This record gives sequence, structure tokens and C-alpha cells, in this order.
Amino acid sequence: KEEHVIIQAEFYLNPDQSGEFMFDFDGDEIFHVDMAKKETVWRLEEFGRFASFEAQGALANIAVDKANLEIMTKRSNYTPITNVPPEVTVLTNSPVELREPNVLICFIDKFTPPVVNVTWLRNGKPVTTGVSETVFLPREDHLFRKFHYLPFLPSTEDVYDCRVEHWGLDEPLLKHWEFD
Amino acid sequence: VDRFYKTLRAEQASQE
Amino acid sequence: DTRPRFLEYSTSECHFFNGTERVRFLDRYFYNQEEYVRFDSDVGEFRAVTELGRPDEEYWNSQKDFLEDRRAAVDTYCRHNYGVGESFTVQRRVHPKVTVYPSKTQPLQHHNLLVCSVSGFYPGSIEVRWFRNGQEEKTGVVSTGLIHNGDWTFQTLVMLETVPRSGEVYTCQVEHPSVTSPLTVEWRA
Ligand SMILES: *[C@@H]1O[C@H](CO)[C@@H](O[C@@H]2O[C@H](CO)[C@@H](O)[C@H](O)[C@H]2NC(C)=O)[C@H](O)[C@H]1NC(C)=O
Ligand SMILES: *[C@@H]1O[C@H](CO)[C@@H](O)[C@H](O)[C@H]1NC(C)=O
Ligand SMILES: *[C@@H]1O[C@H](CO)[C@@H](O)[C@H](O)[C@H]1NC(C)=O
Ligand code: NA
Ligand code: NA
Ligand code: NA
Repeated sequence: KEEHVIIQAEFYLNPDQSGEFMFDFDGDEIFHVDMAKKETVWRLEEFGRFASFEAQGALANIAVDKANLEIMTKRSNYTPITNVPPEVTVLTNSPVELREPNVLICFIDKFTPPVVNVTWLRNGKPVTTGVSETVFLPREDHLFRKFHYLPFLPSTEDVYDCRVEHWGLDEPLLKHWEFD
Repeated sequence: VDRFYKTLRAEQASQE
Repeated sequence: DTRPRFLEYSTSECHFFNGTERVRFLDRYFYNQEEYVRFDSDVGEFRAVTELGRPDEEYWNSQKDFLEDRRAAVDTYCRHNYGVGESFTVQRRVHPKVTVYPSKTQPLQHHNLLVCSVSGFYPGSIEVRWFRNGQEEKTGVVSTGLIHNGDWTFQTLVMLETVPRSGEVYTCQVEHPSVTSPLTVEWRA
């Protein structure tokens, strides 16, 4: 019976002292707040033309989340988080055609704490050109989702890897992709 | 016309 | 990093039914993996999900200005934010890219696959149908389901298990709210 769902997801993590605030609509990030810059960062730039958000509201919430973390850590008798490793899926935006621009999607799902190091590897070498990513997106439960992108020109020669680093994994997880 | 997203304000937890 | 971690996570969820006629506001609080307390607009007060949320249930319900703020959220927060983004979220319409290609069987089976890839569309609600000489194929249709791309677009691969015989015309039909009449891509052996 549910039509749409708007979620305001926020977190604070210790000892990292890192926070995040974002709005989600049906599984898609509408925007997030850049904690260092004190700026609203829209997922699609057209969103900023029709709507606005005061970044100060997010930062004021983060100060409360930090204070609440301090209280909850004490209340739980200083119980740390149990790391849940992620499930990583590598796919394309559309079917693959040689010499026609496409996008590689790295989907990282069902994990906690919301901390990852994601590197795109072209022939075992790191690539940062055109790369984009979502923030840590909410799920129905206590776990997190994340999407990473790499726009590429398909070739028979070139091979790809998504290297994901998480504290729940004994070794950095490498999910491979290649033509046919 | 308000075209601004509203933040749901957070409150400090119980210290007890 | 080996160092232990402590996480405070909160989700303020607005669930909409029949536009904004029926709204369900859910203020959830999590510590590590544990949801300890929550405010349900249907309940009308804070309730402890676990033992750890008991001091917050007692305290937040006695905080009258905070409890009234949460009770008014369905209108002042939920319905408000629905209207702010309505034109580019709820009413967002991105037309699909329909690609039909034959595929190799894994391994050598009696039937070969005919793939109908539907990509770059919004919203998620879609109807993808396979046709064999004007007649709809209901058996031998395999789908990967709805794939969310995380960039306000979706994709789906709808396969047909068939034997390319006669000189037949295979047709994939796509129906999506972003298009007025169904979209078709014809394939012949
Ligand atoms: C992400 O990357 C950084 C390194 O650039 C990781 O931090 C290092 O973790 C190791 C523990 O084995 C330490 O030796 C280093 O001192 C850390 N370096 C820095 C600059 O902090 C970090 O742990 C990685 N995050 C994840 C989730 O794997
Ligand atoms: C913390 O320790 C005390 C011991 O007196 C106990 O009452 C309580 O169960 C513990 N709390 C948790 C969340 O384990
Ligand atoms: C949706 O809301 C309107 C309010 O006037 C009502 O007429 C209609 O019956 C509702 N539709 C459904 C499916 O509940
Ligand atoms: Na605006
Ligand atoms: Na705002
Ligand atoms: Na439809």
C-alpha cells in the first residue's frame, strides 16, 4: 500500500569523530551535507533549482548525535560495534558495446560501521577520472548501502576491478569485470 | 512559498 | 584499523499512502546494530524497542515540547518535505532505453536466450512483455528483477527461452509511466 518513503538518515562514529546527514527518497539520495565545507550537496544539480536546505540544521543535529553517542556508549557498558562485512556486486549501467561510453557500478550492501575505502582498478592500476559515489544510504534495518561509479570506454584489452576495504573483511574484497 | 526542506531536530538522550 | 568503534545512527522516516492522505512518521534510533527506541506517529509516544532504550522512553515522553513536535511531524515535517520535492521526485519521469540482443546458453541447453535490456528509467514501476508473432509468451520468461542503479535510474533484463525457428518476429514490449504508448523493439533471426 506504500507509495513513497522519505528518510532523513544521520550518524556519528567514534573514535573517527566523523558524521553524516542525508535525505533519501525511495532508496535514492536527494542530498547530503558536506561536514567540512558546511554545504548542501545535491545528488542531481537540477534539485538545487527547485529546492533548498539550510546546512546548519544538519550540523546542529550532528552535535546532538555526538552527545547521544557519548551517552549510549556509557549506557551499553562501552560495548563496541560488531563489524558486518559487505556484499559487493559489480555491474554496468546498460549492455556493453565496444567503443561506446558506459558506466561501471560497484554496489556495496548489508554492512556496518559505515566506513569503506573504494578504489577502481583498470588493469590492476588505480583510476580516478570521472569517478563518483553516493554517501552511506539507509536500509530497512541497521545496515548500510553504497554505490560507486566509473564511466568508461569499453575495450577487449582493458580489465576492471572494484577494491573494497572494510574492517569486517580479513582481506580487501576485489570484484572483477571484463568484456564477454 | 517555502521550497526549503525541513530538518527534524534532535534532542539529547537521558543521562540517567 | 583494529581500534574499537561506537556508532549512533538515526532515521526519521516518512511513509506515504494515497499521496499525502495517509502518512506514517517513524523516528528511529540505533546504537551500533541495536535499535533501542522509536517514535511511531500511530502510537503517538516514544517506545523502547529494547532494554537499552528504557531511559529514553521515560525521559522523551516527559519532554512535552519535544513530544508535541514529534506528534505534529506528519504535517509540519512529512507532508511539508513531500511538497518541497514533489516535482522532481514523485513526478520524476525518465524514459527507458530498450536493447534486444541474443545470448549464449550456460552451458549448451536446448533453448537460447533473447535478452531485453531496459535501462536508465525512473520510477521503478515497469511492465516488460515478450511477444512471438503478435502473441504474448508467458512461459520461458526469466527476469533479473528490478535493479536500482543508485543514481535516480533503474534497469532490468527480461530474457526469453526460445528456439529461433520459422523465420519468426520476436518483439519486446515496454510500458512505463514516462511514455504514453508502449515501446517495442523487434528482433529476427
Ligand atoms: C582506509 O584507508 C586508510 C589508509 O589510508 C586506513 O587507515 C590505516 O589503517 C591501518 C591499520 O591496518 C593503519 O596502519 C594506518 O595507520 C591507518 N592509516 C591512516 C592514515 O589512518 C583505514 O583503516 C581504511 N579504512 C577501512 C574501512 O579499511
Ligand atoms: C551494564 O552493567 C550493569 C551491571 O550492574 C547491568 O545492569 C546492565 O545489564 C548492563 N547493561 C548492558 C546494556 O549490558
Ligand atoms: C485517496 O484519497 C481520496 C481523498 O478524497 C479518496 O477519495 C480516495 O478514496 C483515496 N483512494 C484510495 C485508494 O484510498
Ligand atoms: Na529553490
Ligand atoms: Na533545508
Ligand atoms: Na507501468
